[PDB]
Amino acid sequence: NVVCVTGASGYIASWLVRLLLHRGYTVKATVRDPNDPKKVDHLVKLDGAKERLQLFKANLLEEGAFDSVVQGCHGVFHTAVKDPQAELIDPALKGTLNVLNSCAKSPSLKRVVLTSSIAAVAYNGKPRTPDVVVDETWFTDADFCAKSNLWYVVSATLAEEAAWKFVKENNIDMVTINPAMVIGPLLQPVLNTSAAAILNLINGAQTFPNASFGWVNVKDVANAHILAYENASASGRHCLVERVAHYSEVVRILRELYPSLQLPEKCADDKPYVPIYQVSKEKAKSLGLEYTPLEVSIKETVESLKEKKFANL
Repeated sequence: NVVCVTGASGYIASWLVRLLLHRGYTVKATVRDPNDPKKVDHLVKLDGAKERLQLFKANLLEEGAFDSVVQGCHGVFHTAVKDPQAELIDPALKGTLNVLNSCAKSPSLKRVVLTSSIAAVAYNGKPRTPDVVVDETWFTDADFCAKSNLWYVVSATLAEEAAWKFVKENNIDMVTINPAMVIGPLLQPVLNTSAAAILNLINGAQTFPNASFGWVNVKDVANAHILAYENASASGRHCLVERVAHYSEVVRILRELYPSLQLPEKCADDKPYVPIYQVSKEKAKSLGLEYTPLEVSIKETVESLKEKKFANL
């Protein structure tokens, strides 16, 4: 009943902590500084945290920093620029392996749930159009993406590759959750890139980007982590994308939800819209997960943005 959640202050991690606590788990959560109230208050306030949330100090870039915290845990949820190598790739790989090394020496460990990204699966060079169905058999081609300076994609891909290689050689049971853009309600007055993209659309923007991304609800993502951990038969990677939508469609939905809200009518450019495509939901559904529709996620995001004082409509 004891599990560890790294980088507990994160958006996805905070929701995972909330849901784990509600299920009765004892959660050992790590943050860079547990003595900083402004960054742990949203966690301590969660229902059940007072009795079952145990905070520990740990930094991903510090070797062996997670050795003791993972001990005694049956499950470990690892959810935690100029030069892309030293400032992005290197730290991402080091952190992942640092945590995994600690897991390799924990006798009580049963399974590791690693938070990855759709970035590690969709970019292999194949076109992504309306009738194409991307699934877990797709693996991003790092070298290919590097030629386009898609360093965040490269980093996420190399990180997951390294993770799988390590757990196979160290006999560790690991599953990964691979979400796209994550939106939904906020637990604290801080925004992730995804929520920020939505905010930009509703606070006076003259245009919307010519871009199509996969979108998913943070609650669905957190639940997927829990289900992938509890279900013994779960394995491999899990695409967490409710649907892919162009910003024009996101804006259309916003107009439907808020008929009097001023919204951008012009696309950033005059080129054809980046096409949308499909992403398999099969694996996540096989665990019993139900997907929250895009219109609901957008609604929850906007309402939270207002509640947290980011938007005044």
